[PDB]
Amino acid sequence: QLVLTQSSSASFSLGASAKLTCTLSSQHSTYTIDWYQQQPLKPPKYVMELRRDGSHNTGDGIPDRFSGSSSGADRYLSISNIQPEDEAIYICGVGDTIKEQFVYVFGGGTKVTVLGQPKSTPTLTVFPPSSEELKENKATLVCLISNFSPSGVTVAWKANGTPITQGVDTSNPTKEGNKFMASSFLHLTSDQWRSHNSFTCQVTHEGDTVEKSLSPA
Amino acid sequence: VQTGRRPYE
Amino acid sequence: QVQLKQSGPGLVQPSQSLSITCTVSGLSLTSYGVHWVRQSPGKGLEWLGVIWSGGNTDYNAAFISRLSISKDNSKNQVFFKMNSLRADDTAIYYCAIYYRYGAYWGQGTLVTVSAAKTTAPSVYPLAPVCGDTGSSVTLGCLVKGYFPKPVTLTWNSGSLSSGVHTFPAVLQSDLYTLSSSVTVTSSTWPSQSITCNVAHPASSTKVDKKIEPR
Ligand code: NA
Repeated sequence: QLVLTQSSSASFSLGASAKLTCTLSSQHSTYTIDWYQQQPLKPPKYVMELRRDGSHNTGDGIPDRFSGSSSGADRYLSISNIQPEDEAIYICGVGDTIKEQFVYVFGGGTKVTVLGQPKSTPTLTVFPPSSEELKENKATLVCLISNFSPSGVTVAWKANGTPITQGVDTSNPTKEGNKFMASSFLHLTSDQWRSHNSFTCQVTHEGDTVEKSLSPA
Repeated sequence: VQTGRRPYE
Repeated sequence: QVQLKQSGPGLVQPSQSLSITCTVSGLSLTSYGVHWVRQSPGKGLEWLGVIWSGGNTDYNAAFISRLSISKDNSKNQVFFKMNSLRADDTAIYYCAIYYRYGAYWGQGTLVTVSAAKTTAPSVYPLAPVCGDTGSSVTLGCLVKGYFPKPVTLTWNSGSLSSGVHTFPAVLQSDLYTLSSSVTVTSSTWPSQSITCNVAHPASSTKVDKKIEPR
């Protein structure tokens, strides 16, 4: 079988020099491969063609700090002075003729994490129900959480100071530049909204809780 | 030596 | 420059067909092969097939029984067709064109394989809370209870793009909810008009919501 093997993840300190490995199947150790860089839910970007003597051709928009090398079945992508912008999934690809037919295969991808970045406290934006939603006898509370780093957050809602869990609808954090974004919604009836004194969206990030409140008043 | 197939022509 | 533009519906009922067109501008398909690739949530890239410049094809063996790729050179279009879709055919699908040394990519077609009904979103403008004074102001748009993904959300038909944060949809009880915010200076709004534009191709709905001070 034609198989590319990559570790699923790898971690490097800011400014360090990083090396990623892709290993070809033994009977295909002389093969030329492609490296790609991919952001979540986006088309991959072509990084380079890498041949068995370790020579390579880099694609457009790839900076000088990326280069390649080889050692038998191993193909390496090296990034010197690794930047936060280099956080991505890296994937190798290879083509062959197998039983008279063209086949192309991708590796599993390696997720690269760049350690030692500056911390960033979440920005909370809260919105009360629009009067249009209230005319449908409904009420949705919106909590938008942005500009934070690292990606670990927990969101908790409160009504009149009491934790509540019914109607809460929280997303996973997702990447924006080198920061992260998340949203949380609280689905209520207009009656629940109007009968309570306050609601609070509470965000914990690195043992720091930040919070904002909404009132029907 | 076999070097595989390229995705371009 | 070279552009690959994909079109075709993304919602597919189980056992029905998926058709996608890739329209290529800025180069000629008499000279390049076009690959089809897909990525499903946390499952890695799968190569599907290719049509070479001469019109001959090659297919992933796991898909050849239900996959067909053809092209129209005079229109510069490639047609991808896959039959009998199942739940695990849910993915983003991309066309790609390689050259020495690089690749051009389509924008991707988000394909959802589901028997559930199409539901248009309810769109609500979000004005800041009363008592919100500083030099900047944050406005919002709530896009509630739609199916399936994707929705396309813009501000003032694209002519306001700075300070925009669009938060990815959350899914619950089989419906998606999404929000977007825009940050502008206090002197810009409400002196000047700011509208949320929301398009949902699957229900063929386009909605415009003006943000009004509360
Ligand atoms: Na072609």
